[PDB]
Amino acid sequence: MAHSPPGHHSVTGRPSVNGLALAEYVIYRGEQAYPEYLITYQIMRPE
Amino acid sequence: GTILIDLSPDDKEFQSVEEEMQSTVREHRDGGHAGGIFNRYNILKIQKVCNKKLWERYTHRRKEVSEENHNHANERMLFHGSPFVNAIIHKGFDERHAYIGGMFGAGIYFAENSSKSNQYVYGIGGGTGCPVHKDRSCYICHRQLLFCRVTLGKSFLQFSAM
Ligand SMILES: COc1cccc2c(=O)[nH]c(-c3ccc(C(F)(F)F)cc3)nc12
Ligand SMILES: [Zn+2]
Repeated sequence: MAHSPPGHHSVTGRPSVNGLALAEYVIYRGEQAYPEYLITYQIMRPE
Repeated sequence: GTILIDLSPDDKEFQSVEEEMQSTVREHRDGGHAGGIFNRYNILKIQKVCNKKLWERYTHRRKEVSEENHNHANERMLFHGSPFVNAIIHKGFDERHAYIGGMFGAGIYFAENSSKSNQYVYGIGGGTGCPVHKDRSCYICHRQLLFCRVTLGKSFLQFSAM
């Protein structure tokens, strides 16, 4: 696993072309996330 | 030490999580190749994940990051899709759960769009889809996503051509 940028704790990846695409985020230490909810689902076929 | 507690669909907490899931579906540039073709989900269950040891590990690191970033944890709720979700809820996140080849570097990736995380449920690029049908757009088989508390601290802003 890589190290975060110097002086930083994460990276924010922000799409700049698709204006409807939201951000993605990267952490480099597992201790910076907690798996709070577990969601069970199906995707639905469009009508 | 992990226990899972079912939330009732009549609970405001359940409803909030479902609405964050449903409201952040978008169209993807692969036409559905990795994650499938859909506009919405059928939510079957939402469980709270409770592990004292993992929680303490998390809050200790949050406090270090907060202090380093001048008393600002910059904590978010974000989606995570992965073939290792069963391992993650029991053992916590670590380097085995990183996306080594990710375009923002080798680390653990989280999304604001639920549908982006849905692309990784069956592996990178959706792998070969569900185990039973080998279908990345399977409408039968049950999927799982995590909705996670994530400490960002000082976050480096990277614009990406996507
Ligand atoms: C660009 O990668 C991602 C962006 C936004 C969200 C996610 C996400 O929820 N999960 C993953 C992901 C990638 C690889 C692996 C694996 F290599 F460990 F299998 C797991 C999750 N990658 C993601
Ligand atoms: Zn299937």
